[PDB]
Amino acid sequence: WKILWGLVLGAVFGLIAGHFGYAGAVKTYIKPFGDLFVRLLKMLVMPIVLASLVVGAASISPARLGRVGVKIVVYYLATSAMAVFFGLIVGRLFNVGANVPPSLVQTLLNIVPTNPFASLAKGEVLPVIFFAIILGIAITYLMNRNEERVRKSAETLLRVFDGLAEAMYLIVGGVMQYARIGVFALIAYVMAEQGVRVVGPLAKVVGAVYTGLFLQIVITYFILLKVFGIDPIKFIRKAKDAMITAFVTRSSSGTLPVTMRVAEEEMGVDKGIFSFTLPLGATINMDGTALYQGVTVLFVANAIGHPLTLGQQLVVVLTAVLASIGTAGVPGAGAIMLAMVLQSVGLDLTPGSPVALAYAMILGIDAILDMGRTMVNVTGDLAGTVIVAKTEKELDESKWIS
Amino acid sequence: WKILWGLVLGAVFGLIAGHFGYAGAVKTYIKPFGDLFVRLLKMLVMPIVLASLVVGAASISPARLGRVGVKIVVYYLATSAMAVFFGLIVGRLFNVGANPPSLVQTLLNIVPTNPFASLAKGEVLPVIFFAIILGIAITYLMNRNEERVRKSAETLLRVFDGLAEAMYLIVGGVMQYARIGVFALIAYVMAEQGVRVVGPLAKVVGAVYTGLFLQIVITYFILLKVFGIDPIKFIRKAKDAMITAFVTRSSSGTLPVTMRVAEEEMGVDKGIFSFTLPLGATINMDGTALYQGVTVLFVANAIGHPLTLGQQLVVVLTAVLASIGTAGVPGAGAIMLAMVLQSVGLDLTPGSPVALAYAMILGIDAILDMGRTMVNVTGDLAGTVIVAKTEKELDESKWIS
Amino acid sequence: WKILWGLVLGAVFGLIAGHFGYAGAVKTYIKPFGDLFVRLLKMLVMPIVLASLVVGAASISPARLGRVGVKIVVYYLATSAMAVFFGLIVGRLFNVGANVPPSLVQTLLNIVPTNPFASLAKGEVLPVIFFAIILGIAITYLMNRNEERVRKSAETLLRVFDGLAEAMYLIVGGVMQYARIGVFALIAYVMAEQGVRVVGPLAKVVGAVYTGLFLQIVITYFILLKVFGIDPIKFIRKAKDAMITAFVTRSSSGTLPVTMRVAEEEMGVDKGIFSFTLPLGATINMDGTALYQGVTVLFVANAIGHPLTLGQQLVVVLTAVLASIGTAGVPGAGAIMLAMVLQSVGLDLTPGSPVALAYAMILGIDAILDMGRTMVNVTGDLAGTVIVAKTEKELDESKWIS
Ligand SMILES: N[C@@H](CC(=O)O)C(=O)O
Ligand SMILES: N[C@@H](CC(=O)O)C(=O)O
Ligand SMILES: N[C@@H](CC(=O)O)C(=O)O
Repeated sequence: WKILWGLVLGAVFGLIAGHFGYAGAVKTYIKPFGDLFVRLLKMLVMPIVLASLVVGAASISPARLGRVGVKIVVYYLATSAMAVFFGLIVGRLFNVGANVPPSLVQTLLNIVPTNPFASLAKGEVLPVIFFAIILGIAITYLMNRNEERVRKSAETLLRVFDGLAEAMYLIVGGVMQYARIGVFALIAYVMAEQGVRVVGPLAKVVGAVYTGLFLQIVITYFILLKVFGIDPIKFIRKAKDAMITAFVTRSSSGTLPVTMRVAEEEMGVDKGIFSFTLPLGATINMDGTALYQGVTVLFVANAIGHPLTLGQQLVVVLTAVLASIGTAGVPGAGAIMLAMVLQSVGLDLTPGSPVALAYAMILGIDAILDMGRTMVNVTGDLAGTVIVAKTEKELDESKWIS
Repeated sequence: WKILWGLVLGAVFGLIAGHFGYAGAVKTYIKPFGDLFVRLLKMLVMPIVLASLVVGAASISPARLGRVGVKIVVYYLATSAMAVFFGLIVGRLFNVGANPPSLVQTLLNIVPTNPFASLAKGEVLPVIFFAIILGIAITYLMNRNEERVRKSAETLLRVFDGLAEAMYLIVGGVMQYARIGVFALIAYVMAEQGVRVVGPLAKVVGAVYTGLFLQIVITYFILLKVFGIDPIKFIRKAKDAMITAFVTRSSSGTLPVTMRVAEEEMGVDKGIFSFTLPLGATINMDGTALYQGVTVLFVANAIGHPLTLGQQLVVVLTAVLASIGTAGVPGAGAIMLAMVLQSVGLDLTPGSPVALAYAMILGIDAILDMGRTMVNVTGDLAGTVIVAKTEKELDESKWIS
Repeated sequence: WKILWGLVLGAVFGLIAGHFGYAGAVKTYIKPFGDLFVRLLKMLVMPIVLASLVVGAASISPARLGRVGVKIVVYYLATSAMAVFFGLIVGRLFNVGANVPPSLVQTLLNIVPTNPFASLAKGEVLPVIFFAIILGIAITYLMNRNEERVRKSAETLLRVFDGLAEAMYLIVGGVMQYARIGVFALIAYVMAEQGVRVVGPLAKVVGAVYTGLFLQIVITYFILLKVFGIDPIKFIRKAKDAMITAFVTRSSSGTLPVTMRVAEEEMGVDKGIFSFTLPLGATINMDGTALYQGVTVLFVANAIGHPLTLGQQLVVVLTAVLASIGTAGVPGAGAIMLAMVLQSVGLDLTPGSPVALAYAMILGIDAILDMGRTMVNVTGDLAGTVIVAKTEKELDESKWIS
């Protein structure tokens, strides 16, 4: 566990530097090695998505793809709704807040791109997913054609994407060799920057939020995994490279390459499931963001002395799940969509309003909460993949046996 | 003809909704299914162009490509010039109007500065130039004496060949949804502009649509019979692209289905239809030229300054010249119509009522965009069969009952 | 030498037209045939880079790639530093000037792209180089795998890039058939436009700068080439297509396709060296830009009567080499980065001081100096490739024997 050692050592180094006022030295000396690690992984996000979906979709019939697609969507929505429920529980238990819209139809239509090459250039995950899935379905239909020229043309096209997919998986393994320094550098800069703001009432928010994410892993991804027969301890131990990487990169879409490599080289999941459930889940399944939004909504409301009612806590659950899909896999994306959650309950943010000062207080520790959010936003993607794969008999039983 | 049934049923539904003031309900309930249909076809425009040109150009020698290229350009210019002539005839008969980019730089823009940027920016002409020479280079490498170069070129062509067949397969799947997309698209357009066609604007719509109907049956029915191609079979076979262009209102948008129809219903070799269709989708728009001819007289007659006989000839050259300028996007004919009006001297100013007549046309621009795109792709199909017949690339079995 | 004949004939035609005031006719009649030539070559820059690096890197083991990479960087920095030294010598000898910042760490991090498809769309050479090199390294590792499916998938992926590379090399040969008209048109317009501004003190700058570039070729690329055994006369004669093309296109990145074709079809250099040293050198190795900056810094200083001291001439050398990497392979890129060189020595540019007046005077003949700059910015890339190839035994001895 050398990678995990860097996270603990870097946090101590960041706290020591932050307490001694050495944040400036770390920002211009250590961080540049953390930024290189983020850029290396963010580079492989697009090639590993276009290649994996085409090979993954072409390896299974469209009938099984529909069953797998519907199955994971129910899990994604149920876990996201459960995550918001946990957020209200931990927020009320800790009593946070003591002192002191995009079109839904247009968002669905945006799944279908107007230019597949522009979506790759613009770094859009969902439009690429739609184009690559139907490309894989079209490829596997051409391989069943009676003509020999069409069959060989489709095989050559798939081999290019198959060779591209294996190339990216190989590069990720090389990149993670540098992760022992990238993880150490990333956590050191974040700890040094925000090692002081967590002093008073903001500390209760961090404690309440992090308690919810910890409970979410061991009550939602430990009970459901045991129901379907997957060992929870093995799942957490195997998926520690993506959990640590998401805990430093703070971008679920950013830590997509390593999540794909871990899900297939450590869990034995077929390419027809993990290649589809991971990128789609990286854009629509973020339980940590939903749980964080639940706590902060109560924190903002309790700061201005207008706590949510029992009925008001139910409408905010639906919006939090709805806003969860809206958030992208980029750092600091949960605070932007948190405004829509606050406006849903009626707490509009006005330039000098009290609800616009509690919002600024959250943004002070937004990065320290972004770390916990991304840690579980990819764990749910992995946990759902094993659950769906177990029901589809695509799990490799040898990989889960000591 | 289930697809054609949706167009007629949707028009009735749109007229009923528009007359009862239910345009708001259609815009937020029905249009979203039409927008999905447009996005599905617009997605396949770029992959179906890059893959088809490479395979199409590599399947024939460059000598035949030059003969085919020159042959269709003469047809494209002759039909466009004829289309403007029809527009003046129908405009004068109906008595409508009762109540600049560098040319050299445009030609230089055909050669891209970055092939990947052209694909990302959705440019058809720069992609055409790069893909044609890529296909020519590929077919030259396959004739090399070295074995490694020959296999490398074959693998590169098979990737584009597999990509081309994949897009053609996806189009067939998309057109299964066209029974709902066409119905939704025509319903929203009819509901939105079912009231503005009431008075003098109705005469413009009648005069313009008469010209496009006459253009199909006098230009694409006489020339097709001269070269031996049956006109009735051509119209019946190319009804999927005609209907799709009549709802999408974007010739570049309805390029995928036009390619699939031209090869799975007409038996045209990939070396002709893959080249003549995208190039024609950017430079051959007879409906736009015919529409511009009628509206120029309508604008002039509205302000009481009719064009003279000499003034009607200079406006013909500009209309053909402005026809190439228009892109395959909705509402692109009105933007370039300003250049046609300024050519004859009718500059648009906020003070003069010249801009007032221009604004009146924009009110029914979408209802005229539907007829324009309907023939802008028919001419691309009609020219392809004419060129293919002269090149003996037409499949005679596909044109025999 | 028909191509070289057009350059001489076009210069005479441009001078005659410029002297008679016929620059307007040439700009709207002749230049458009030169612009077509530039667009044709600029189109092939990206496909010839992505395809060549992948095939070049996969053809050799990563151990040899590191040795070649380090070897050429030392040559690139040594020649660039030598070029600035020559600029001060010719500038002081001619006595020019008689009358009258981007982050370094961020620039290095920008080598690793965040989206490989966006880098291709945005026309970035260095980010594409990094992605294509590791893609080639990953491909050659997959071909050594024990599995048969992975081996065939990697071979198919390489054959696509191999077929793409040979296609671009074939297109360049076709484009250079038109170069007899493109070179004539390009040089005619430039000569006609700036055939009058070279009259007085600006003529001394052109003479001093062009003397330095001529001396650089015959003292730096003629002594070092003879040391390693490569004939200097054969190198210049063979690499005359790229030298002339760079002398009209005025963009080293623009004249990358022909430089690649000349380096492999006339010098017998393996694809693992020239495909890597040329595009990297087209962005970081510009000796002509460095030599031009050295002369103009003294010219600007001497114009305002504040000549550089002996110590001040050494700090300006380091910045000129540092600013040399900053310049891109586009026309007029040396004047933009020349401001940083002037500010390094203390000569900040202000509208009031005549420092900007001397800078504006240089911009008047910037294009006539851009021609000489690009002529040697690609010669150094070619000269370094043969030197590195000779040490790696990848040079074809048959191509260098009459
Ligand atoms: N940065 C988080 C989203 C958030 O800000 O909540 C992620 O990528 O998962
Ligand atoms: N939208 C039309 C052009 C026009 O507006 O006339 C087309 O794509 O063909
Ligand atoms: N245009 C030159 C750079 C410069 O302006 O000095 C080149 O591409 O090499």
